Amino acid sequence: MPSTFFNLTMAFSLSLLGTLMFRSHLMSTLLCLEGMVLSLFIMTSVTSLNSNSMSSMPIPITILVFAACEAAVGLALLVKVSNTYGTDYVQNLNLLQC
Amino acid sequence: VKRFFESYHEVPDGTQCHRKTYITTALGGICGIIGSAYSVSLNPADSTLEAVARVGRYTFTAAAIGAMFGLTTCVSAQVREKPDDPLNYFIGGCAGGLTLGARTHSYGTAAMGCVYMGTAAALFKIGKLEGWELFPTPKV
Amino acid sequence: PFLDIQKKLGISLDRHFMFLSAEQPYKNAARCHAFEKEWIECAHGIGGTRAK
Amino acid sequence: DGPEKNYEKTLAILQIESEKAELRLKEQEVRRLMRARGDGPWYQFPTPEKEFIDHSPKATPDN
Amino acid sequence: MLKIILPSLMLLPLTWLSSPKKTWTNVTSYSFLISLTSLTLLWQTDENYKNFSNMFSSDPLSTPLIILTAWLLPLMLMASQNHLKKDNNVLQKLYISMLISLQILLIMTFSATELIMFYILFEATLIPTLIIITRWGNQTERLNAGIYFLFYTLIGSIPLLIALILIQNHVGTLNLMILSFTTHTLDASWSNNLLWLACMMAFLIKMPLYGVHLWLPKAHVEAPIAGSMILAAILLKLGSYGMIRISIILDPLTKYMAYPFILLSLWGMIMTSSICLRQTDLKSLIAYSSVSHMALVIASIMIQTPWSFMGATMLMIAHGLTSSLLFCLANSNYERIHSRTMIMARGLQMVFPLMATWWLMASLANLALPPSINLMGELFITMSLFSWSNFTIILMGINIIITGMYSMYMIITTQRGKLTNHMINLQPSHTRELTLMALHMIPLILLTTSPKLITGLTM
Amino acid sequence: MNPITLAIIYFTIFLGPVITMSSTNLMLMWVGLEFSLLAIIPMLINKKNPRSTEAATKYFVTQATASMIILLAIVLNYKQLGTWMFQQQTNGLILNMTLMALSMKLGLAPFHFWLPEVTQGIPLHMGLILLTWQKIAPLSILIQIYPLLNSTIILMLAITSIFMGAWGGLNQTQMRKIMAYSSIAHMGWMLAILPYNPSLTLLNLMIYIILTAPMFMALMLNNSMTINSISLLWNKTPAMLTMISLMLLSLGGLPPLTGFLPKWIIITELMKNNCLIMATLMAMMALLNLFFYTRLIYSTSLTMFPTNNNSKMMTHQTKTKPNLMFSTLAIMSTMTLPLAPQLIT
Amino acid sequence: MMNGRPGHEPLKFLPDEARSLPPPKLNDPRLVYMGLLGYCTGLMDNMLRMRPVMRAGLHRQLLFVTSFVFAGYFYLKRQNYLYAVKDHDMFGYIKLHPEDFPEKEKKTYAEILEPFHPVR
Amino acid sequence: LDLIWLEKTIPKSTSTLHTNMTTLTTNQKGLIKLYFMSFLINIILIIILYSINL
Amino acid sequence: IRWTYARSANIYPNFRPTPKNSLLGAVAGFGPLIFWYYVFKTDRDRKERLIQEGKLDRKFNISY
Ligand SMILES: CCCCCCCCCCCCCCCCCC(=O)OC[C@H](COP(=O)([O-])OCC[N+](C)(C)C)OC(=O)CCCCCCCCCCCCCCCCC
Ligand SMILES: CCCCCCCCCCCCCCCCCC(=O)OC[C@H](COP(=O)(O)OCCN)OC(=O)CCCCCCCCCCCCCCCCC
Repeated sequence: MPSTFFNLTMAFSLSLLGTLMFRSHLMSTLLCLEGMVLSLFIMTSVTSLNSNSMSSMPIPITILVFAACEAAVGLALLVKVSNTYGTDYVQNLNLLQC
Repeated sequence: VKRFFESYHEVPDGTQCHRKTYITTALGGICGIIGSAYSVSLNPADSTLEAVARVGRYTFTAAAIGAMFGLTTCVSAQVREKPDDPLNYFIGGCAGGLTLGARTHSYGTAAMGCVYMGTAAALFKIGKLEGWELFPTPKV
Repeated sequence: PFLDIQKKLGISLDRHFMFLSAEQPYKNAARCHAFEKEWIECAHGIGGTRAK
Repeated sequence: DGPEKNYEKTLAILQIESEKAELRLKEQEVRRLMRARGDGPWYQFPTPEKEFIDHSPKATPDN
Repeated sequence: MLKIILPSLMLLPLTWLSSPKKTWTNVTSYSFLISLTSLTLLWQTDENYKNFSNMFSSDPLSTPLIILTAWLLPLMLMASQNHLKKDNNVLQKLYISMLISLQILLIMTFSATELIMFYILFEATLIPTLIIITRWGNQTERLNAGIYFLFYTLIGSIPLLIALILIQNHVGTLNLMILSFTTHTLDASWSNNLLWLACMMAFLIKMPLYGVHLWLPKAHVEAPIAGSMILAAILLKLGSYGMIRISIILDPLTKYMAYPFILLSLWGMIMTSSICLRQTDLKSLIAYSSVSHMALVIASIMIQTPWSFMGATMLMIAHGLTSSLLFCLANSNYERIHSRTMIMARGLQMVFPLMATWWLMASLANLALPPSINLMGELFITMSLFSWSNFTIILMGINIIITGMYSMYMIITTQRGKLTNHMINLQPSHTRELTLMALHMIPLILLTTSPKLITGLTM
Repeated sequence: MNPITLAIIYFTIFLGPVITMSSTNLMLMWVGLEFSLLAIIPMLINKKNPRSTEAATKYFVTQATASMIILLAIVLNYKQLGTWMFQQQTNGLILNMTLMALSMKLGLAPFHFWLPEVTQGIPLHMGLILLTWQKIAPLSILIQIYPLLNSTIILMLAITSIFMGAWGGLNQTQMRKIMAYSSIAHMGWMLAILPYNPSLTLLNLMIYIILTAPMFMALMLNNSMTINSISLLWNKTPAMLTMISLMLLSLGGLPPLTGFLPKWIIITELMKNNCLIMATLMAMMALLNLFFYTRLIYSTSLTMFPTNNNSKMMTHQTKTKPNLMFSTLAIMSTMTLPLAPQLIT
Repeated sequence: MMNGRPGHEPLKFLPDEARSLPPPKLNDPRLVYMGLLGYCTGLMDNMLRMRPVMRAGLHRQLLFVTSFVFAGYFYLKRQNYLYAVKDHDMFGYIKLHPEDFPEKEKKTYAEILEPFHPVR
Repeated sequence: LDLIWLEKTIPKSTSTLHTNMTTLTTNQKGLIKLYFMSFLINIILIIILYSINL
Repeated sequence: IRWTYARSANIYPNFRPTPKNSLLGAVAGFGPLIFWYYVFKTDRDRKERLIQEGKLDRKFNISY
């Protein structure tokens, strides 16, 4: 369990670093966001199952539901960007600088 | 790097001048790396060649700032035989300011650097003499 | 918490599953239930600094 | 009115200000000591409540 | 002090509820009554200080400043009556309200027993001077002048606030008399040196010290007449009062931290007197004369002789009165000719004989004619400075020589000589402005007759 | 939007920070944070323009990254301590990541690069909603854990927040960007006073909110997006320039306005805790903030900028727009300084 | 800093021990200023809505003054209770820890030697 | 002195310095990619200060 | 009007720093200050020393 939890935290760190280093695809950014979400789900579930915390096993269900609604909101925003610009390229999102 | 930074302070000023210059040069180099990373990330270059050229220019400039500051401060302290005095740090900060003005190629920037960095170095020397806490833990 | 509506009205919206030694379904004790109970029984009423 | 009125008014003002000065110094000392070692009413950082701990007999006897 | 603060406070509803054809009359008459009421602080039949309450008090130094402010307010309304005659009623009442706010907050500032309350009222007085200069100034440089004045003063005043809070934490109450009684000596360390500089530079900016005096000439030039009065006659003396109040808890290291500021003051009054010689603007020339006089006040306060403190006090009051009179005469000429050029109006002795007489007495008070309180201040400052060091008399002599030269150069090029006959728009005189000169000059004569009122704390 | 979804969206916007403040669980404070974020996003994309879409996208990705970092800290604390609250012995790394992500949510520097852009391109009332309401919940989470945080990291974040906010507000012309860097500087002040006295943090937050509300109401009176647009306010609504000047001077912290009280008591407490250099630098950057405020005052009130010809017709028309609680917040944000012992605790 | 004290009723405005405090005089400068602030608020609202400043909305000005005085009175009661309980906890801690707060024997101006710094 | 060098020394020098700093610090290109790279640098820096402070 | 503007407001827009005026400003703003500093410092040190060993006589000097 400590080795696998360390691997899960490094997976979250890699997904976070991928989120922070943008590429041309906002879809890829959202996919990195759900890489973080999935890593959070596995760490929470393994922690609850290891600690036998039956009172807190609803917490993975709540993080899944809340993050899924948040990503639905983000997908709607990406749909709006793709509609206004043809593509989802993040460098098209830059006219609020001035 | 911790024992390095408080190994600057383990020796009185005017003694181990080469070591003090090396530590202040390293501190200037780290500050230049941080500033260059911020510069190339906030304002991206047209290509990676001039990007790393800008990183090297900023790092060398700030390393020269640290080298001139440490050398001037330690030499002044040893040639005027009184280490616990903020004027050595004022002269060292002014020498660093002239170094910055020479790197920028502007005597106005030299005067800015001299006055401001000398004032900052003098206040830092006063703080290290008589116990100024820059980031104090809450007490009251 | 920052605001104490739950403590003012006496309700427990989320205070009953704070830790492992809390209420559990069908009395299934979590791991280190006794140790956490001992820690809470020690730390209660003396504040965070004296608890540490 | 006279000089004695201003004299004794000044005495009362000085007494009030000196009492305020020593009270402010003492409350600085009180806050510093209590934050350093919280043992009185102030700076009582929270702690999980014992009332939400199950004490009933459970399925596992080793608890 | 409340019996002076409250009716000055109630001047504002009188201003905003008076008829537009009665506002100036009512406010001027009632502010004259405010000055008459404020004259009761001179009832000092004992060595004890008039401690009215736990918050307000009167002092042999604070009393002349309060009486001076209460006296200048109706004079301020009189000078502001003319250039607002083509102006809206709401803006007129607003300007009167701004002047009344100056007068109220300055009385509270001088009468405050607490230095933190003194600081709050310090830049609480800074705000309406900014508003007056920026809104009712004439030229396009009024905005820049307001920026310069405000930011010199605030960059000065921030380390004063830090020094005040440090002193409060170290001692406990920051009450003026408690500090004066339980004053503790300083260890002459670097922290105490920087603390001394922090609590000195705010009042040194407000004085202004030489080198940092650049906000004053442009603010005085682009300011209206009431702004020029309030600056040159109250605010510099407010910085003076600040140094006098704060210098008691700064022993012993002021005896060597006084060194650069004394030299700056002496050489700077020489420098500014030379600028007065070679100055082409009348308001600028009077402003630099004010800088030189306040430099004399710096030299006296920093050498910290009791005779020097007295000379600073009498020079405060005398220079405030004579500088207000000089700015009034300059503003009368400016409202005549719509110009500020020093050399453009020359032969005004012919057309305006009584105004040229007022010019002559104002300049004679400026150049320290005996037995006026002006010369008493400069002579006692001279005596204390020579006691401090015998070679100060050379700088004092050069300053006095150039002072006489710029005052007589003022008189010669503004009154004497041939008349510029092309200025056919020269109205003879207003009874209002002649009354303004008379009300400026008579208290100078009365304080010359009795100089014991403005001697100050030391004697 | 029809009133059904208007009521639902406003109720969830209200409910998010309420759950965060009322909740004693890290999980519930988290879920309140995304109630606030998710409920406010349609309100940003309400206008349906490319600038609003840009602001909504940047705001979403910033808050999503910060919320995932917050949940990382919560899960790591849950593993390390077996509970759902940073009690006393959670890891300093976990606490620093929590402070990192809450500072990212707040928009204080060096995480401030999105706040002026998100504030731009959205309507003024949404700028007010963001810059006032969206900060109480991260401040609530920060206040709940004050003795555990790292004073060095907080002091660095705060001083650079005031530096970048002062420099930005000095730089631009746009009213929304000006208010955003003003928010960054004020959050720097609140963050700096956070580890020593959270009561003064709450006092500064309430003072900033009651100063930000009448700014935004006055901007919404004429939709003045620009320094010039608020500069011709004398022809549009001359009965407001006095309060504009007073409230901007209060935002600058000039006495005797009540906006001097938060900076004053914060400096006083910081000097009680002996961080004199930090307090001096904060006060000088506050002077820079006051400089751009004074330039704005010069533009809108003390001078009279030239006007247009259709402003005659706009003065011909009447208006019932300005609401009743504008004057109450204006007076409470200008003339409350003698009630300072009552305002502080 | 005072939230964790014993006997702290959560989210209680004016607890029963606050009833031991004397109430405000109801004509004191704080409440008089609160009424003046309410009157100024009413006048400012009238001028902003472009009504007569004093001759319009008398019911509105009266409601403003009354609400300001009411809220100021109850907030002043709460603040007085808070300052009183702060002083009470102060003096209780001082009494409970006398070894940390010693009454120092302070001498007169006959055994202490302050240095003299001549001004000359 | 007055019209050249004291102006060049205190106020215009302070104004020029702050103008240069505000231009350099808010010459932002407006790209969320650069902003998130900056955020990553901030994260790395704060981890470094935590590691050296302990 | 042109003469007043040239003498007053045109100076700083039309000023450029050269080594000659830099040296002139430095000497005219400092050299008198250090000169009078040394003069007053030497006089005050001599007077203070003369008082400390008492060689200076203040026969009737009471109003200093
Ligand atoms: C208008 C003038 C502007 C320039 C001069 C400004 C004032 C210069 C002198 C004071 C230092 C700076 C202000 C500090 C205020 C508090 C002083 C104090 O309490 O000192 C004792 C304290 C020391 O406190 P202490 O006395 O407790 O010391 C500890 C002693 N033991 C341990 C024995 C108990 O000094 C300081 O803390 C000073 C640190 C200042 C660092 C920050 C300086 C920033 C820059 C300031 C100027 C900025 C504006 C001008 C820029 C250029 C414009 C052209
Ligand atoms: C002998 C004693 C020597 C020691 C004492 C020296 C200090 C004396 C007191 C300081 C006086 C400073 C005066 C500053 C204001 C004057 C400059 C000015 O007015 O600049 C205006 C300019 C903007 O002009 P603008 O209006 O946009 O356009 C022109 C016309 N439209 O403005 C700009 O371009 C930018 C202006 C920025 C704001 C300036 C005021 C605040 C300065 C804060 C300084 C903080 C210092 C510490 C910083 C941290 C440490 C490095």
